[PDB]
Amino acid sequence: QQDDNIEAVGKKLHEYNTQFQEKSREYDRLYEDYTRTSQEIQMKRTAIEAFNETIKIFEEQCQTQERYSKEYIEKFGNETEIQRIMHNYEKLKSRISEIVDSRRRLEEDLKKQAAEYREIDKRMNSIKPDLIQLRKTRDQYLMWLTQKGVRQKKLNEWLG
Amino acid sequence: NQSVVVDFLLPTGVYLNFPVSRNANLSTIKQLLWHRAQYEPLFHMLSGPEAYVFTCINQTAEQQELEDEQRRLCDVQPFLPVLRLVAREGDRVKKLINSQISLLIGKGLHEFDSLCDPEVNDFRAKMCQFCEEAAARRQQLGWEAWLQYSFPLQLEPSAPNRALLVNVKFEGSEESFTFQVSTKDVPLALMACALRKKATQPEDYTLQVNGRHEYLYGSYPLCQFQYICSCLHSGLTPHLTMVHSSSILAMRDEVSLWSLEQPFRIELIQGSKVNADERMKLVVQAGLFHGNEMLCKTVSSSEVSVCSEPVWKQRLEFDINICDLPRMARLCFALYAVIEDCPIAWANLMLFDYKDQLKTGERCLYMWPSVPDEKGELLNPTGTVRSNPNTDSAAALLICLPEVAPHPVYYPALEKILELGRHSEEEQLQLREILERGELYEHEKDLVWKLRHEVQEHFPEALARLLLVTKWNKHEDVAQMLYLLCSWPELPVLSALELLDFSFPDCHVGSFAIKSLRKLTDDELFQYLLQLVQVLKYESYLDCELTKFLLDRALANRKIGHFLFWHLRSEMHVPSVALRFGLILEAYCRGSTHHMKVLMKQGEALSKLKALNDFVKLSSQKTPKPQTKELMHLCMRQEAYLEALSHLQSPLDPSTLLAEVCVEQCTFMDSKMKPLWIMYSNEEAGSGGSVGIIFKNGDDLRQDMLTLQMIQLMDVLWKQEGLDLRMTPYGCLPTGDRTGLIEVVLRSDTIANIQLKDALLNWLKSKNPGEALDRAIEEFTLSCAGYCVATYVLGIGDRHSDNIMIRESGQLFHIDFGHFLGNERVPFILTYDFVHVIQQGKTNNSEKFERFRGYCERAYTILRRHGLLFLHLFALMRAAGLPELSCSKDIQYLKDSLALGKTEEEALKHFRVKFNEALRESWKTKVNWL
Ligand SMILES: O=C(C1CC1)N1CCC[C@]12C(=O)Nc1ccc(-c3ccc4nccnc4c3)cc12
Repeated sequence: QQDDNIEAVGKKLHEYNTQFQEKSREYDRLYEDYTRTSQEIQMKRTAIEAFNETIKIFEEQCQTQERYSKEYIEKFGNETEIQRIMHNYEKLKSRISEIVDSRRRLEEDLKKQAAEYREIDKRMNSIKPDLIQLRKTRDQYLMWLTQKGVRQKKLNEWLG
Repeated sequence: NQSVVVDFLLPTGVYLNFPVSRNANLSTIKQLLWHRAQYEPLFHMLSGPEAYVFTCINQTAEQQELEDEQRRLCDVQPFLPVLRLVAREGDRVKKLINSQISLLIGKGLHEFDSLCDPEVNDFRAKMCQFCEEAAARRQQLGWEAWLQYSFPLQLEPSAPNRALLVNVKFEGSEESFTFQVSTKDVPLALMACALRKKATQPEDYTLQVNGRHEYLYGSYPLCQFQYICSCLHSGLTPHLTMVHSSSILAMRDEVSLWSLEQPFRIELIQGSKVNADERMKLVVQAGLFHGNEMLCKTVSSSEVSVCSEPVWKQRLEFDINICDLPRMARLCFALYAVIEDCPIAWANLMLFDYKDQLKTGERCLYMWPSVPDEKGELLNPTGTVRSNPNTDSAAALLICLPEVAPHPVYYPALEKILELGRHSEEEQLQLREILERGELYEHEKDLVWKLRHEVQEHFPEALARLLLVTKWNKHEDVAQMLYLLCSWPELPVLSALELLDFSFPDCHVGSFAIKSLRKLTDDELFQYLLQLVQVLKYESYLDCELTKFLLDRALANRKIGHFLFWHLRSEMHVPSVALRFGLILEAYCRGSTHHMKVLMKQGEALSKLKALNDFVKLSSQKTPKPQTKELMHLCMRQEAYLEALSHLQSPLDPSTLLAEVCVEQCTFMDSKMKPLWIMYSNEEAGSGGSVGIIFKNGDDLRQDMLTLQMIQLMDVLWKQEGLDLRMTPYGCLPTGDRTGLIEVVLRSDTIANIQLKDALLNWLKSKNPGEALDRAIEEFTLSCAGYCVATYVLGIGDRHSDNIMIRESGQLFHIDFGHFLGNERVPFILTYDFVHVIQQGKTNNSEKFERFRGYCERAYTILRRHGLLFLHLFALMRAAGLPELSCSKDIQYLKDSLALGKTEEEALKHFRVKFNEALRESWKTKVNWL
């Protein structure tokens, strides 16, 4: 109406428990990487903000240089002061490009590490069913042996 | 190497690029810049060096005006070596604090603005104003009040009439006065005596425990002060300093909702950046919640095919009307992957926003990934409401709340709830039975609900039982329940602690709980500060009562604010609380400018110690210890390092000054994480002249803190009823991501080390020669009892000679609490070699051994009386998500350890049996050795 031997079920309890512990350690390693990667991506995103803010002040300096130079530089017979002012301004422009280049390099790392993040989470989500099935199976075999009246000390040695 | 090339941007538009030393302070860099700028165009246009301030981009991505020019470029740590000259203009005070808060709390303030979130905007506005007012108000009042704020009294839990001698001096004077006064003399009388002795008026002084910020004042006798009590006990002479009021001023100075009967519904639209098995299909299981309770049955989406951007465009309709939704209604999602089961991720959402408005329109939820736990539940109603801050990489569910009404609708005000909730021998027996003697059964629930007016009258303490029986899916039942709650009598602290649990989400319950916690003394609030911070993770909104309450106590007590800062700061790495904790730290900081300076100093010490430990970690694997040690000394001796690590208040105790690093006495321990062992000097008297800290990096210290907090609580509860078991509740403070500090107990060694038969007994003879030994055996006896009961009750196994320590005083104490709550029952444990020392080396010494048995038994008896307090505190710590404190079973372990389901005598009889068996087990263990 209401729908194998102990040593054999005890052997499979030991196996399934060992498989479960192993699959837990695996998942745990991935959750370190997931957490570590989340902290690195966040740090890279703030470092990108730090680049943007660094470039913003360089572009204000350019604006300052062009406004402040012009209203002064009409004083021409010193063609000498003028070339010094311009070369200095070319030197500033040249340095923005280095900073822009560095910001772009970091944007590429983050693009790569964003993809690593998504793989870890993918590999995490293909391990969960195994892990959960392996826990529920382990628990089914415990429940069976406890019902059969197997002593806690025999169960203990199969869980180790 | 030393030098770094620095870009200098001048206000004329001119740009210089020259090298400077990393170690050079910004004042030194101004001079070199001016010296080189004079050989560059438009120099003559510039004002003087002192007319400009350097601006950089710091590590938190914010612009920082560097007003303190005595700071090394390497300390300033700008993003790229770029310095801009700007005017000293506008509110320099506002600009300096805003910059310091960002560096101090870890998170930059700009990251709050970037959210474009009114709820964040209103929290910052309201809470910063409130903290600034409290701090302005604080600046007015008189040095005494400010001394009560800055350095509150350290008293023995009293809050013997002997007499003893006390060394006293004055501020800025080598000469001193020794003289006898009574154990029961109030501190003013000590002041008057040294005033007359100076001459041969006195209320404009205070007494400073010197080499320390521990002050003696107010209406309390000398023996109730911890410094005195400690000094009396050791037989050492206290050393004080008279300090004049003016020297303390020196420090101070520098449509209706119930009309909408249409059922509640959402449009599930799309998923986003999903990462899953191509072969499988994706499901979104959805459910409504209030605390733990389902408000109605769950509803599911159709099985769409697995892809990054799954599309449903579905409608989900719930077995509940809009008019029924309680204030703290919580829509809870989980993305599942199925064949033809895998929890992917989850996200919860409050249905009413922070201003009480029912939410309408598109909402985009950035999900948290699901963890497989034992419970294996479908949804995660206990989870945070805050969106995942990883908004670029993280999965997300786009959904649409429908436009339910032409005018926008709010949850009704209190007056409209009182209106609806106003109008409504034999049965006493069934209620009495049910309440008096934890989960009720639905037959009981409708009785309690019927006799709810009787519960308020005769069982006020049963409010918690009554709140759960309430049907929060029915607005009539909610209105009736809240009507009672507004007239409910004040419950004691113990009851109010229970109401802060996640089972009680309603704001009127939290409000009522906080009303009943407002009677906590600062001492008692300190004992529960760790649990009250974790409970913030269950909060729905940012502006909540428990946050206002904690900021009130932090602004009124500097010690409370110190430990509030560090409990929040040490979780700023944790995405789910970073935003919430960040805003509280900003508000705290704005009401605490003085302590900001102390915490800045402490933050840089820790930053240097992280860098230092990372050097030592590497070297350990490269080379043997003596030369790694000498390389650590070289690295510490560097100007920047040494200054950062010197002259700071201890994070472990702000009243303790870590003054001078003792480099040759500094080392690290052979543990996995190579924790640094830093030694310090001070202007203290004797034993406290030298102090030490362990900086640990790589382990979780949270387990040890909780354990030590609970041993500290036990010690207070014991001391409160006139039993001192000579415990050593050393400081433990998480400061950061898998980082914190441990207070070194000096003049202590591990039992393994001392055992290199009567090896402990000898070690005590050599440390307590002649007539001191009887004390040292009593210290050992009393402490052994305390740690025997403590480790039993908390379920702390793996206790061995490598993790148990003796103080030269004789006191036993434990360290490295890895495990607790069994993680099978840990038996009560007697060690033969400790029984040996207790018995005074004798095989048989019944007289003594019975005294030890009573200490253990009295101790176990006092904890059972306060066992509900332990349960409630442990219940709230489930919020922290420690592995070993996850669930009802972990809580259950304490009920069984303390045997709270048994009468006092029955409990004491069971304890005795366990005692006796542990004694018989004591022999059988020791018999097996070589
Ligand atoms: O290893 C060292 C030297 C490298 C630093 N030492 C120096 C004294 C004895 C010894 C030692 O040999 N093993 C060891 C283990 C623990 C502590 C110890 C001492 C005090 C505490 N206080 C609170 C919390 N934990 C503590 C731990 C102290 C030592």
